[PDB]
Amino acid sequence: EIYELEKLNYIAKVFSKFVNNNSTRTRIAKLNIQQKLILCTIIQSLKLNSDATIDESFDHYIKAITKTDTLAPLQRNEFLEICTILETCGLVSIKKTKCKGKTKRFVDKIDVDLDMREFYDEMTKISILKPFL
Amino acid sequence: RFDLVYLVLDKVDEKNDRELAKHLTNLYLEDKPEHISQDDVLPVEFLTMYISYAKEHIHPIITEAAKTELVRAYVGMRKTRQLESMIRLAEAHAKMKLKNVVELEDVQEAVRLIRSAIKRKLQEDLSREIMNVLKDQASDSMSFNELIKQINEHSQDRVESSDIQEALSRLQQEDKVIVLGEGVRRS
Repeated sequence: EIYELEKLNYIAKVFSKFVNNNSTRTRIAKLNIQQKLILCTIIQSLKLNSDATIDESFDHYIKAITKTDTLAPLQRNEFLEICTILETCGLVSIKKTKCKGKTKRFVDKIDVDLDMREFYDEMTKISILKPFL
Repeated sequence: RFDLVYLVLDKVDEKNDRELAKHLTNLYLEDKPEHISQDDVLPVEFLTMYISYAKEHIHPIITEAAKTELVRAYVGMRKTRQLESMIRLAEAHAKMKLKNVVELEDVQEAVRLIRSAIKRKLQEDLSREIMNVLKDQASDSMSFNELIKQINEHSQDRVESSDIQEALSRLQQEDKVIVLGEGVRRS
């Protein structure tokens, strides 16, 4: 019907839907240079391999941005919207995981589909994240 | 034995240093400060005359009536040099405002004074580890290297080898632990 719509061609059409953002279209997701900064900020918080909250990420985001003054520290509410820009492209997923203090209480743990090998290529082209590593 | 210490730390923030910069440029607003007289400020020549009259005309006595509030002000720092400093502080409080007898309210502020004038994890882990590598060394010395190694060895609280160097220096200099050799580390 594609040759009716235009009045293994399609398997070629369907696999590029799935393979990309890690090799090429990562920078498509982060046209904002701060979105590049906030993406490395998540991985620096992943050293403490814990329930990666949006606050503990915001903790490491402030305490690094006071050391290197690349930008002003932004809001948590801004930090809410910017990580959702990272979300809709399909890079990082957010789930409401478990903490069992009072009830089944839902803090948000993130997870990234990128590796440091596919990170280090796209950051050496920008020496402004080079203070942050 | 020092009578009065002063924490004159800045601790920079907003809505403070802005007034600091504004007051430093407010006399740069005009070329001459002729407008310094319309405020609650005594002149220097009246101030030194009042101070010279009060220093040579008033011999205040510290009565027994201010006994009860002094005892409890001492035990809060105890829970004799501080007591000797605060009685001179209270008699200087009595020296001002033309008073010959000391009063009960005058020591309150004095203590507030010495309480507002003065307002561990690191070294603890440090020693902890030192002890450890000692133990595991059959008590032999911990190395600079192994120290730095186990100490950055934990991602959590980031002990930078420089910070490491510093705190180490502290304990050793604090005489808690001994380190020798420029190129090596001793527990």
